[PDB]
Amino acid sequence: EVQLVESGAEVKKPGSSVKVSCKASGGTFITHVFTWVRQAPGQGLEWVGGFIAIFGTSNYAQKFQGRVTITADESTSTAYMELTSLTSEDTAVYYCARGISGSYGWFDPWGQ
Amino acid sequence: YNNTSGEQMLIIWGVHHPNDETEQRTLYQNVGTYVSVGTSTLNKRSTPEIATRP
Amino acid sequence: DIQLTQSPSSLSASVGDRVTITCQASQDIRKYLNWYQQKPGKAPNLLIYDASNVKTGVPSRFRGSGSGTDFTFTISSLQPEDIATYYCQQYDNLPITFGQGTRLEI
Amino acid sequence: KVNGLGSRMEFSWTLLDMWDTINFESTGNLIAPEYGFKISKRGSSGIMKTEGTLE
Repeated sequence: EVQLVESGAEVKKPGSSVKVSCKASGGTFITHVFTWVRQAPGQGLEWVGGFIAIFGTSNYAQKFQGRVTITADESTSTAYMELTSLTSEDTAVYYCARGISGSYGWFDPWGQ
Repeated sequence: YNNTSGEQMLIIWGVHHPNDETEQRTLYQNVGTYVSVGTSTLNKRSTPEIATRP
Repeated sequence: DIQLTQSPSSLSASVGDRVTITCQASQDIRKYLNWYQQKPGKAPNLLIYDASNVKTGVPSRFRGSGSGTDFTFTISSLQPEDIATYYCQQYDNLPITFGQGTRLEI
Repeated sequence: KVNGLGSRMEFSWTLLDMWDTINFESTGNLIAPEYGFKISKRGSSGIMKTEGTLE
């Protein structure tokens, strides 16, 4: 068993910035593939992010790169996305999640 | 790869020696793996070495 | 990015049937596909992974099948907590596409 | 049978550089050292293969 504590709720006003957190436990810091999927009011599902803790490497979708940077800290076992230039094709609920294996496997827990 | 290139060619490769079994499994899934490379003249098969190093 | 197509976007929950959702990609992906459940409009949840095998927090009521461009998420006899929209998603490729949703009622 | 024994000990060796660290780990058949030899004096020497003694 393995869980996932995120951050807040606060939407913001265009031009600002976000830094969603997502720390996990239930296991060791390696493995851990941290993925993030956002859900607009009503619409589909949209992969934005990723971090593969074994590598320390990190992957984004390209409706972003420029804007988003994702990191972490092993000590705090805490992930960290950062979405700049925050308009309205940016307004949603942002799920952190845990996946597997470099090529982002299946995402087995999810954030609230 | 067949050397269709028009001269002898140097080819390098390697094997990963992990730090622990957790690395081994979260990288390659299974344990007791093997790396085998061969040519006409060459035949090698290394069994990787998990261990904790400086 | 290789464009799924969950057909059709909504079937009509006639209870007990061969209720079968489809997922058809833009190109061959073989067996690297996952099926996600969204009970009411909030956090999704994972049921089938890697095309024809099961999450072991397990329904015997469900099924996954497929390979080529084409995949299938099956519920046989319906049950009254399984009210959701439904997702197919992917890797093999690299920027992680989804389906749109497939949703039925009481 | 050498010296009664049909079994053998295979011995190997290394030089361990200053401030470097040697690690032994085994689950069978280790014949560990107790000691290292430190090279106290370096210089041109030799080994003569004589079968006689010193005067």
